[PDB]
Amino acid sequence: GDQRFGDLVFRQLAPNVWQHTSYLDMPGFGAVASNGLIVRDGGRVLVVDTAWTDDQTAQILNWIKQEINLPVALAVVTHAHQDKMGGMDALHAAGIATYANALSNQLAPQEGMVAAQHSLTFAANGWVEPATAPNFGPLKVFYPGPGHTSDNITVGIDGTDIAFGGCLIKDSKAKSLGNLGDADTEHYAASARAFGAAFPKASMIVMSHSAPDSRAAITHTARMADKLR
Ligand SMILES: C[C@H](CS)C(=O)N1CCC(CC(N)=O)CC1
Ligand SMILES: [Zn+2]
Ligand SMILES: [Zn+2]
Repeated sequence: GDQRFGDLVFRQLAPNVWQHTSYLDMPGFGAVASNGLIVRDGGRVLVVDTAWTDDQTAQILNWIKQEINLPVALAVVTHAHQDKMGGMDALHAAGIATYANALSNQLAPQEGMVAAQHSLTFAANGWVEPATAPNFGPLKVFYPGPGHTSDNITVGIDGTDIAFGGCLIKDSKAKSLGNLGDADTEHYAASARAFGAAFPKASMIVMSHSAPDSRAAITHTARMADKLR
């Protein structure tokens, strides 16, 4: 099921949904996988997260051209770390409109990232303010609260059982919560639980650093995050 395309891996998760995986040899951490999503919505393609680098992100676009052959209407990125935003310049060079949490765009320079072109804002209940996410099709964007980072956002795919937790959620057998340098230790557990409650019917939880898992990923993540309080 894992289609190798250069140094990247693509896996179909549902009829109109694929996971993209790219790797970076991070000193002290090994060759770390990061996952994002590709969604076909009718005659256009929507991307969730870049790869780690511009070159890898350009290869995502190449794979899309070969396997889907429809224009990429937009990309949404889920926080201002390199695994999610490292390839912004490649999207811009391709003419693709980009979106991130306003706070991700604010943080991007100090995090070493290029900001997305458009800023999402969120209602008090966590759902994106719809005027800031126009033409998002089946992508349902939710801010669960600060957790992995202050700016982390999540995305459900309407018409599927899939919800994407990004770097907020770890798999149900993960040994730790990973990179906590920017984490909100007080609020992480509640934010993880809020993601689960926003997508109550999602049975396939996609995450940045592990293969897709069941809903046990959400409760295991929250349990690990309980230990940070
Ligand atoms: C660049 C990313 C931004 S989340 C990062 O800081 N990582 C270090 C921790 C590592 C944990 C793991 N191997 O699952 C994931 C990659
Ligand atoms: Zn991160
Ligand atoms: Zn990450």
